[PDB]
Amino acid sequence: EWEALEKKLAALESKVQALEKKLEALEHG
Amino acid sequence: EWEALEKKLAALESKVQALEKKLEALEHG
Amino acid sequence: EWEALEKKLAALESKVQALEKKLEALEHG
Ligand SMILES: [Cl-]
Ligand SMILES: [Cl-]
Ligand SMILES: [Cl-]
Ligand SMILES: [Zn+2]
Ligand SMILES: [Zn+2]
Ligand SMILES: [Zn+2]
Ligand SMILES: [Zn+2]
Repeated sequence: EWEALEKKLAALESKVQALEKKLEALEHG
Repeated sequence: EWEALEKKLAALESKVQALEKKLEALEHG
Repeated sequence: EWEALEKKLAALESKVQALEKKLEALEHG
């Protein structure tokens, strides 16, 4: 259970970073 | 508290999926 | 470890509010 919760948080952290990257590209590119 | 944390992570998941789909729309005009 | 997860979760909540707002702006030019 603990490992699943860490994995999910880690995955969410990567998804925000991907989304901010893409937003910046759309705004400025 | 564990259960509150899991709900919060599920909320966050629902919100980044929504935002991903929004960004996609923006990418296509 | 638990405390750290909670702080990371709060951080992420702030980040997705920020990105939600930014995306609302970009949607409207
Ligand atoms: Cl566990
Ligand atoms: Cl595309
Ligand atoms: Cl702890
Ligand atoms: Zn596509
Ligand atoms: Zn496409
Ligand atoms: Zn709106
Ligand atoms: Zn509008």
